[PDB]
Amino acid sequence: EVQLVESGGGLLQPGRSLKLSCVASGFTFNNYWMSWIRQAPGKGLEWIASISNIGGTIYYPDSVKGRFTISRDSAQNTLYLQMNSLRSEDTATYYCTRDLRMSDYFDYWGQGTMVTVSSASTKGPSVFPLAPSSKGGTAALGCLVKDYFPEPVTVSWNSGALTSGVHTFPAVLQSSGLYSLSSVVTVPSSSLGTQTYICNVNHKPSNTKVDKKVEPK
Amino acid sequence: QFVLSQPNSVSTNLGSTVKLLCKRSTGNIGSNYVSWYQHHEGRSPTTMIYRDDQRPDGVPDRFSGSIDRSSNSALLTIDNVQTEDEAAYFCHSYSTGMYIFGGGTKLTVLGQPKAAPSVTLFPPSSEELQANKATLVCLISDFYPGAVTVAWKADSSPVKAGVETTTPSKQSNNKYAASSYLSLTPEQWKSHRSYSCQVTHEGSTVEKTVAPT
Repeated sequence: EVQLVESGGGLLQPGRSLKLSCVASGFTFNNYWMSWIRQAPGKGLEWIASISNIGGTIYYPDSVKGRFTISRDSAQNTLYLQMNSLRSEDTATYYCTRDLRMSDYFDYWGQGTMVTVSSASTKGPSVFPLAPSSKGGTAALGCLVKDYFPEPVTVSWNSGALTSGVHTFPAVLQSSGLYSLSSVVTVPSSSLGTQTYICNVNHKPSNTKVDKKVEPK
Repeated sequence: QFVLSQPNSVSTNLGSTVKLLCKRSTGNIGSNYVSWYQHHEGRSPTTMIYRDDQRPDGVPDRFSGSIDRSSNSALLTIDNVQTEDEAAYFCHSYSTGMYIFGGGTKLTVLGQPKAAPSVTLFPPSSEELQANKATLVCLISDFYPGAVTVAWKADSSPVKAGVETTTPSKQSNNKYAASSYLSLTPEQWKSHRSYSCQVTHEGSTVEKTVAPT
């Protein structure tokens, strides 16, 4: 059966370069056209490149014209996308497709390869406490995990002994290239005078661990 | 050359029927072939409809493609909608070495009653203020369907800078949650009487306010 497995990609810097790979198998590689489609996070699908089956005709939209170069190796059943002079906009998940030129549609899609392009480098988070506020009789407390890179961050509460009502929010991507997320817990408001709430933040990419105790005000 | 236009989000119920449209800006929708693709989060897209109204093997019979020249648009039709059909659908067409994709329509399969957002607003921590930084945290939870917009106000005036809001994310109980952050200088925070976070959900807004300690 048709298989399109993509490799390459990763984390880059503005103005740098990358070459993506798509290995093809399960069909006769030289018959079909090939294309690259990307989807930036929180965005729709966007067509990037299309090459003939012979490397004969090659179409590019204007957003990436002259920056990307699509190629193919018949001997190795491989489709390539050379991305040069990368930008923060080009951060997306890149999909490799087999085309059927006769019908104007992509009948098979790859697994996808993620490309990140940012001017950040590894950084541990600054963890601050989110002192409680109401929800009365039910209160909400947490701790803010600010300005880290890259993902992921893991948070547990009271070393995992506290799980009831724990909700760790997905991180936002800041315009500074750094991540921020929050982990909040909801608890009976009565227990604030007696219970100790400590959030254990773990950021393995920078090997940083932070424990912050959340007190009332 | 042209632009394929789809609605942003449509929602239906189980077993019911929905029609997803893909109008074409200029020219005739019947000039070139139309293609439909289903997309799940963290998942590779699969082709659902090719050559205007052909479905590949394995695609369920519920899915069907059509063309309506009266509106110069195409339609993807889903009968007897399932929970698994909650996804994103993209129409596609080709013309003169260009592959035109639509904006996509996020199909919501309404499997529970509508829920109003729970909104909690945190001021900057005292510790953060001493580090010469200040962040407001607006946590939005327990709403369905999962699409909200957030607006921040300083005193009573709209804030046009420093706002970062997450895309809504599906919670454990199949409801959705999102979060919003406002970055300030400590002097900004202390200078205003209050800051407020407004969450609009199904055209009805919930609002919470905090003020410097």
